[PDB]
Amino acid sequence: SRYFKVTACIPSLKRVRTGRELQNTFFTKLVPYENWFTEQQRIQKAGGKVLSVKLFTGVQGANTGV
Amino acid sequence: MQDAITAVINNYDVQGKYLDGAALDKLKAYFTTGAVRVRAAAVISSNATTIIKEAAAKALIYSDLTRPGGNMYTTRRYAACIRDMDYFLRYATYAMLAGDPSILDERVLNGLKETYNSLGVPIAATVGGIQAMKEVVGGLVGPDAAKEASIYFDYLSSGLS
Amino acid sequence: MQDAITAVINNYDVQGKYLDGAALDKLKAYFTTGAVRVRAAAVISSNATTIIKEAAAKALIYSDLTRPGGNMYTTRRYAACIRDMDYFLRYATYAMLAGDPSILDERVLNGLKETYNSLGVPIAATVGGIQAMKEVVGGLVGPDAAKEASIYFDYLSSGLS
Amino acid sequence: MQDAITAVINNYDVQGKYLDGAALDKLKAYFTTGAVRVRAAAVISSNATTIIKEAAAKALIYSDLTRPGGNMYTTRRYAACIRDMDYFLRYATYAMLAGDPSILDERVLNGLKETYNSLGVPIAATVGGIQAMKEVVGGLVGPDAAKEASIYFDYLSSGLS
Amino acid sequence: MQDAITAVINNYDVQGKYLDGAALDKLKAYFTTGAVRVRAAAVISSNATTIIKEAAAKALIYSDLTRPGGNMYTTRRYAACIRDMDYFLRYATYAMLAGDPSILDERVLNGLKETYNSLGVPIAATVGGIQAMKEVVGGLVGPDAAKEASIYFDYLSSGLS
Amino acid sequence: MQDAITAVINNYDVQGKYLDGAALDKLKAYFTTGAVRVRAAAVISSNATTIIKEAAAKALIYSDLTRPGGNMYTTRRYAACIRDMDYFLRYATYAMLAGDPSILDERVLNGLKETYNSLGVPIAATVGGIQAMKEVVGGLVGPDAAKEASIYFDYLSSGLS
Amino acid sequence: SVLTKAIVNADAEARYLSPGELDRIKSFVASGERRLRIAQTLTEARERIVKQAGDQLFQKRPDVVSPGGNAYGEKMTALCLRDLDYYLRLVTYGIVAGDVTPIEEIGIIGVKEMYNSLQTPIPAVAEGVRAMKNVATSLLSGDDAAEAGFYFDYLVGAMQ
Amino acid sequence: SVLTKAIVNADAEARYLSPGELDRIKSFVASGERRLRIAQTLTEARERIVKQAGDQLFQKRPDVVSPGGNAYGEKMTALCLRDLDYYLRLVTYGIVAGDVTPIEEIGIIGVKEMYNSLQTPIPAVAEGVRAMKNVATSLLSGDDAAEAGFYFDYLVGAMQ
Amino acid sequence: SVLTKAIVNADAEARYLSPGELDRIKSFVASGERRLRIAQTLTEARERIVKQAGDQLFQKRPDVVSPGGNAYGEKMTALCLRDLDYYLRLVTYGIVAGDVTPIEEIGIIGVKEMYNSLQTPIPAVAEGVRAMKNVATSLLSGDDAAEAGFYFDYLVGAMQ
Amino acid sequence: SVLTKAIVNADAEARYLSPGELDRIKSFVASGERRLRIAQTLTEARERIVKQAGDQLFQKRPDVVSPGGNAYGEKMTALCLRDLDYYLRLVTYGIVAGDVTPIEEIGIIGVKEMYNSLQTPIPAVAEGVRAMKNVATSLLSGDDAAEAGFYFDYLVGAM
Amino acid sequence: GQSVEVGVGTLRRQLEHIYRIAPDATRSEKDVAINAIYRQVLDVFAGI
Ligand SMILES: *[C@H](C)[C@H]1/C(=C/c2[nH]c(/C=C3N=C(/C=C4\NC(=O)C(CC)=C4C)C(C)=C\3CCC(=O)O)c(CCC(=O)O)c2C)NC(=O)[C@@H]1C
Ligand SMILES: *[C@H](C)[C@H]1/C(=C/c2[nH]c(/C=C3N=C(/C=C4\NC(=O)C(CC)=C4C)C(C)=C\3CCC(=O)O)c(CCC(=O)O)c2C)NC(=O)[C@@H]1C
Ligand SMILES: *[C@H](C)[C@H]1/C(=C/c2[nH]c(/C=C3N=C(/C=C4\NC(=O)C(CC)=C4C)C(C)=C\3CCC(=O)O)c(CCC(=O)O)c2C)NC(=O)[C@@H]1C
Ligand SMILES: *[C@H](C)[C@H]1/C(=C/c2[nH]c(/C=C3N=C(/C=C4\NC(=O)C(CC)=C4C)C(C)=C\3CCC(=O)O)c(CCC(=O)O)c2C)NC(=O)[C@@H]1C
Ligand SMILES: *[C@H](C)[C@H]1/C(=C/c2[nH]c(/C=C3N=C(/C=C4\NC(=O)C(CC)=C4C)C(C)=C\3CCC(=O)O)c(CCC(=O)O)c2C)NC(=O)[C@@H]1C
Ligand SMILES: *[C@H](C)[C@H]1/C(=C/c2[nH]c(/C=C3N=C(/C=C4\NC(=O)C(CC)=C4C)C(C)=C\3CCC(=O)O)c(CCC(=O)O)c2C)NC(=O)[C@@H]1C
Ligand SMILES: *[C@H](C)[C@H]1/C(=C/c2[nH]c(/C=C3N=C(/C=C4\NC(=O)C(CC)=C4C)C(C)=C\3CCC(=O)O)c(CCC(=O)O)c2C)NC(=O)[C@@H]1C
Ligand SMILES: *[C@H](C)[C@H]1/C(=C/c2[nH]c(/C=C3N=C(/C=C4\NC(=O)C(CC)=C4C)C(C)=C\3CCC(=O)O)c(CCC(=O)O)c2C)NC(=O)[C@@H]1C
Ligand SMILES: *[C@H](C)[C@H]1/C(=C/c2[nH]c(/C=C3N=C(/C=C4\NC(=O)C(CC)=C4C)C(C)=C\3CCC(=O)O)c(CCC(=O)O)c2C)NC(=O)[C@@H]1C
Repeated sequence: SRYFKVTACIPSLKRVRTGRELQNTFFTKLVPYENWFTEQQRIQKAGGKVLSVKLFTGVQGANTGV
Repeated sequence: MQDAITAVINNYDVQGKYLDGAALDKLKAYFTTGAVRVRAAAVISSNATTIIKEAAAKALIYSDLTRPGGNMYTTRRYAACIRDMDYFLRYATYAMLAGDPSILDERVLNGLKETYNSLGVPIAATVGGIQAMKEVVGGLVGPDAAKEASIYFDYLSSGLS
Repeated sequence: MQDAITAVINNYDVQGKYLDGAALDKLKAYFTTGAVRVRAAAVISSNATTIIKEAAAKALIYSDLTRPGGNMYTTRRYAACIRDMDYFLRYATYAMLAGDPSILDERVLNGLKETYNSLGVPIAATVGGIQAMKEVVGGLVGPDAAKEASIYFDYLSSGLS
Repeated sequence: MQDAITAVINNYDVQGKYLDGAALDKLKAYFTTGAVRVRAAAVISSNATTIIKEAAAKALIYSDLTRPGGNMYTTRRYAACIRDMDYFLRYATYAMLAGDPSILDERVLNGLKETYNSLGVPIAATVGGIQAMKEVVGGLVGPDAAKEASIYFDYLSSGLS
Repeated sequence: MQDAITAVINNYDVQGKYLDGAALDKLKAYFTTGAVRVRAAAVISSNATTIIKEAAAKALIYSDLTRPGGNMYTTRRYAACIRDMDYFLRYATYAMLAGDPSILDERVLNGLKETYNSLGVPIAATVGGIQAMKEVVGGLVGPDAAKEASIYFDYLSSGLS
Repeated sequence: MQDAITAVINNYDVQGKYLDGAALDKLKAYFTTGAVRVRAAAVISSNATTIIKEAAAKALIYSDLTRPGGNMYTTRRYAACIRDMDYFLRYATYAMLAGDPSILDERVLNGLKETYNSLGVPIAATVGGIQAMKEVVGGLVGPDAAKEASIYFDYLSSGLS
Repeated sequence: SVLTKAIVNADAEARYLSPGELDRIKSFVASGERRLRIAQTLTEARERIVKQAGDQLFQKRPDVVSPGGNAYGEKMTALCLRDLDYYLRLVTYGIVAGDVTPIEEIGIIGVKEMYNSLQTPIPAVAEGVRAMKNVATSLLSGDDAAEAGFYFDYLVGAMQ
Repeated sequence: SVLTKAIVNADAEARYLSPGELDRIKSFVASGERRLRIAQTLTEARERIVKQAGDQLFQKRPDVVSPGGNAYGEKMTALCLRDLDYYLRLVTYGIVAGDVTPIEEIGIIGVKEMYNSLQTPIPAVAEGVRAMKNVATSLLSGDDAAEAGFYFDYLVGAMQ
Repeated sequence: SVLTKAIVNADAEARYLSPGELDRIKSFVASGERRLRIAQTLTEARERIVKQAGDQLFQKRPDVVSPGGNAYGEKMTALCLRDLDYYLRLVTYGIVAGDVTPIEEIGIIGVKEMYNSLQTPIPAVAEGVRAMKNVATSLLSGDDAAEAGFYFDYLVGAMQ
Repeated sequence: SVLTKAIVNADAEARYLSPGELDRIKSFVASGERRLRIAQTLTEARERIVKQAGDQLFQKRPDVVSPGGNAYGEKMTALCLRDLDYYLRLVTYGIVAGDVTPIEEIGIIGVKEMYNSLQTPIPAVAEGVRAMKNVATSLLSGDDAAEAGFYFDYLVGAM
Repeated sequence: GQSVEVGVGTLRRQLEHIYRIAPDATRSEKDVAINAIYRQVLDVFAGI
């Protein structure tokens, strides 16, 4: 399956949190292609900015094996 | 995101200035436009499916894209493209109500370029589709609304290109 | 991932061409090889533990690596290295059945070099281990199977290096 | 994380050497310092709120930052900044007990620069605040403890800058 | 949840009947009461902290409960009790706006008795607190609003007991 | 959970009484027993695997249970039973250090009977196994420790039955 | 209803109603009496609205009332008209509520699935609702019509 | 703002704006011109409102302006008045927005934490806001005052 | 208590007690007899510690015992002293337990919320505890005082 | 180490170190000097401890050093002794640290897997460690021996 | 009269430990978290 490597930064505008949030704030992650759409939306809704997106696995414009 | 009213407020807040007449005038301008915008939004929501259909017919379909080896070939890709078209329409409607382009930047425009480049989706074709939607929308909304609607569609197009 | 049969299909699908005799011949070629491959895979699965043991004995153990200050020193690191060896073996077996190198690229090969460089794992030693596994595997599978098995092992080695 | 005792152990382990008198001396040195450190830590914990208050008064407040258009303007941002200050203090206290700067690198220092740059938080001002906290802490802990405390504060400052 | 307007609608929907004048009259009745209710709700929200304080002073505090061996003894338990009081107030305000007791049944009343019995919280004391809040609320809201407010408070009390 | 020291404290706290000599004597009693308990716990941890083995040999194995159609027949079930045995041992050790049976009630005892009845695990056989573990443990810990250890084992047995 | 929606948002946030939310409630209660009249008008004209809309729909879509089509035959045509009547009743409920929620629970959730099992074409149903809107608009005064239009538009949007 | 709130709810639901939501937007745009005037009035009277409210607060709470108290001394008293001014500016922003959201982001989130570090008493701050409300109410017409009151009340509720 | 804390950490890890953990338990049981005496001393001097600390607190904070202040009046002053007594009892419990957990459950969780409803200033309460520490320290021997100080410091840290 | 463990628990809770935790740190620093001596003793006697333990193990298990057995042959026997030496070094590290964590990372995680690939019998490795404990105990004073025993026992438990 | 452990009680709190994986964290730290993930999702209450 196609996989996405995503780097994004998210700010906590609603509430101040005592516990360390640094992992949540800046998170380079591998996302399944199917999941990424929803994940991208979630980052946008948070007001976080997605710094970089790359397709880690799979071939672009492949009809099958996707 | 921001709206026109909040945008004025935010600019004043960073200055620390109390709201002034010049600021008030901008707010007043928005308030008059508001009623028109609400009517336009309702029109778009009701005709959304058709708007997408017409726009696709104008640009996307009966083309190399739909033919094998084209980006929108296969049902899965076709469905994806029309889903994206719907997104653009919904967000443009939101922007029109808001009176501010910022929401487009915050939600639609951010990260889309990178996604599309990895996917190999063709930007110019997408832009073409957006422009087509604009034309269809312009008709339905009418004169009062079309000018307002057009700017947000153009904003999306400029961002992508 | 992709397999030989699907690879042929995919190539035809992008062309939009119906399957033709030339394509059929490639598929037919695969089908004859298939029976041999299945036998080889069963041999490898049964002897997997031993294959790894022999290969480690040939290259990894009794070396500076295992001695203190070496990358495979400490139980944790030793265990990691043999786990990696198992991965390579399992994936090579999968590739041999599939008749396609793509799975190796999609799962094993992608990002491995970078991971290893950050970790400070020595690539050349790893490659040596893969080559050792190949030699052991070649014996067990027998000559006809060995040629097929060897290409996937070599593919892994080339990717890492 | 790592501590002074474990750091010595780890250095010996990579060499494979058994612990020797020279190593023992370093460990012994730490053990004498330990009692002082514990006392200092208790002082800091009790006076933590005040330390932050004093440091903010020295650098952060009555400044452009707090004024509209400044990074620490608005209650939300003000609260965030003092939360960050508390983090630095708590981690420095942990480091002082540990006798090792590693924990600062592993938790606080890693990714902070990048986070701050995206946020638009000013690093130099933050560093200023850390230095201010150091000065306040130095007083409370007393001279012997102050030297030990200072190095960790300086380490944080250098990392951020 | 349900509100008065929706309750009328739902009754008609099960009958399948179109809305009729008698139904309209009930809706009209609600609409007149509405303005009063909105004013009352704003009063309660602003004075919520004080309302709770006064009610606690009237019943809960200076009592065996707060004394050691009492349910509200210890900070944790004290805080829990005032949190519960706040819940009751917020939900009663919601019910007053809605004009329907159903939300109280759906959220607050359901399972509360069982929870309290397991916890060993005393129901009668809780009821006493609710009644006290009602009295304080009655004053602030004023007489016309008080009658409406009282019924929801009484509903909560009856449910718990 | 609770421990002996905290149990004394809690009894005094509900009374609101400051700690008194009689209370102190109970605490002092615990402190003397403490050293023995720590030694016993270390013995049990080291010999845990063997304790389970011996107890199983005494009761569980060479029995109808292990024979086909028995609850402990099949590897999966056998493994489950020895896992449960380990749980009981670990918790009993915790209880012995604590000097209080409460942890057993909170973690092990709660809902176990019901779980076992649904599963069809035989309670009496399990109890037998616990008693067997007790006997083995008694030997290793030595007499003074054994009395203390026995009470917690008996507590588990009584709870299950 | 408006009020239910506001309360629900507040409960999610675990806060008392915001001033803005309160203001909307105030506006709604003032509007209600006008809304009641709009609903009453449509109820009285219900029978004719349905009849006129049906005819328009059948003219716009000959296929639906054709041997192949789902609507074809007396039984089927009656059911199609009954459906139009149902949607009109829902719209009236919506106007009094001031929100689509009442409409939504009864009519718009699972609608696609229901019609797909029936094999009724969803677009044709939408056209029928559009037709009903036009008839209803004519009887209503302009401002009243705009209010009614929003609810009608929602239905058309939902069934799409 | 009202509009921002509506859009955000729609986006979460991933739907176009509901008719009810659209209606509230319509009401808001009509109200806006009145709202602008209310805001303008308070801006002009800003300096006096702050001054009068300050005096009232100090009379109600002698302690705050006492050697122990935080407000005591010229520098400190100025800062207390500056804070009151800040809150008034926020309230004006709120009235034009028609929602507390603008107010909330700038002033009400983390307010407790900020004041606790400062050691300023939160209840006294609330009293100051209450005082400002009373002054503002007097200058405003009754209906205008009610609108303004809601925003003032929210602030008082937030700082509690 | 120390033992409870150790067990809890082990259970989270799902392991038998570590040697290091066992060693800490051993140290604690040896320390206990000394700890018991320290606690006994404070209990005997309890009445005077509270009285002296109260006076110091009132000198430090005139405001609390002033008509505005919460502590003002005989009833209120008694309650303030009762609170100080409560905290002292908790500290004694802590010393015997060897951990703050007993103290923490009874006194430090929800303390902010309780005092905020009461409107008692949290910093003043902290000062009272500090005052009690100083009195207690004087009666205790130096080493004993250090042990007691840690528990006193924790309380001050918890509530500020 | 003790200190690392305490800090880690505090960081998870996001709190400053508890008094109880601080007390444990104090106890540890006092103990450390004694601990250093215990470690030093074992280091000096290392060579003999390993040798004596090895002999005991070989007497206990003739099979391992037999033509069939893994340990058989000089090369293999040396490797078995080297392993015993490794474990002793780990134990000394543990004593100075006051915690098993240093031991655990280097020696106890993945140990099963490593030995299973080697085919070395684990239930005899454990015996070797037990043997080393007995030798070490004799050289150590009683109280010192008890401290050392705990670490030795942990190793035996871990396998 | 009631005791500290009466309502919610002490135990449930303090048997919850937030776990965050850190890149530089030592293996044993990391594994403990990993084990807990398995523990909660797959209900492996042995906990390994
Ligand atoms: C024939 C059985 C029915 C029918 C067909 C019909 N299709 C279109 C238009 C398109 N159909 C497709 C379909 C595909 N493209 C793909 O890549 C795949 C997967 C391999 C499929 C199945 C596409 C993409 C189009 C768009 C136009 C194009 O050819 O590029 C039409 C015309 C569309 C219109 O609305 O005018 C029609 C009529 N329709 C029926 O009624 C038949 C039952
Ligand atoms: C249609 C006009 C064009 C087209 C569309 C197309 N898109 C994808 C895949 C994705 N599109 C997006 C877009 C968005 N992400 C967001 O966050 C937003 C804002 C709400 C948008 C608009 C994303 C994330 C993806 C990837 C994930 C997913 O599939 O949902 C495809 C599929 C590409 C592929 O085959 O791999 C297609 C076809 N492509 C065209 O050619 C048209 C010009
Ligand atoms: C007056 C009603 C009360 C009072 C106020 C007071 N405030 C300060 C100091 C500050 N207050 C603020 C407040 C804000 N900054 C913001 O961004 C916002 C939201 C828009 C607010 C409300 C800040 C940042 C400061 C710090 C100083 C600075 O800004 O430069 C003081 C000074 C006290 C001190 O110790 O410094 C005072 C006295 N005090 C009272 O007792 C009154 C009830
Ligand atoms: C105070 C001296 C300066 C300041 C601070 C400030 N920080 C933020 C936001 C964040 N700060 C952090 C930092 C950390 N989180 C961690 O876990 C750690 C390590 C333990 C650190 C150091 C993070 C992650 C955030 C983002 C989300 C959050 O609230 O934690 C802000 C707010 C930025 C915003 O606009 O939201 C501020 C103001 N800024 C200054 O002006 C001071 C110089
Ligand atoms: C023979 C190849 C090897 C060997 C066997 C051996 N087994 C035992 C004891 C038991 N073995 C089992 C096994 C099973 N129970 C099941 O349900 C299944 C799957 C269906 C199996 C495989 C059990 C349960 C026991 C315990 C006794 C009982 O049946 O109740 C022993 C005896 C050991 C003892 O002390 O109990 C032995 C010797 N051991 C070897 O050395 C051979 C290589
Ligand atoms: C061994 C002496 C006896 C035995 C054990 C046995 N247990 C199971 C299955 C389960 N046992 C439990 C027990 C617990 N779960 C908990 O959460 C707790 C307390 C916190 C306990 C003690 C549970 C829940 C199960 C089911 C799922 C699981 O095993 O994780 C079995 C197997 C039953 C099955 O069908 O899977 C066995 C064999 N049974 C005997 O006959 C011995 C006397
Ligand atoms: C003294 C330093 C400060 C002070 C004290 C004060 N307290 C109250 C009222 C209460 N105090 C408590 C506190 C506790 N209950 C507990 O369970 C514990 C821990 C064991 C504590 C510390 C409670 C519950 C009350 C409520 C009344 C009651 O006990 O029934 C008051 C009066 C309350 C009022 O005026 O409303 C006072 C004055 N106040 C200060 O300002 C001093 C600095
Ligand atoms: C002696 C008690 C037993 C025994 C020994 C034995 N060991 C090996 C081989 C290896 N031992 C290790 C183990 C470690 N490496 C580490 O880093 C650590 C932690 C510090 C340990 C414990 C390793 C890596 C090897 C592999 C070879 C090498 O050292 O490079 C052998 C040889 C293996 C073989 O089968 O040829 C032997 C014989 N064997 C027994 O039977 C005794 C019970
Ligand atoms: C105060 C008037 C009285 C009082 C209350 C009290 N309650 C608890 C604990 C709980 N109370 C609830 C109740 C609710 N949960 C809900 O969802 C609702 C409906 C919105 C209610 C009212 C629950 C579930 C708990 C337990 C969970 C929790 O505390 O978060 C306590 C303390 C019990 C404890 O051990 O913490 C108390 C004291 N008791 C009195 O003495 C007053 C008469």
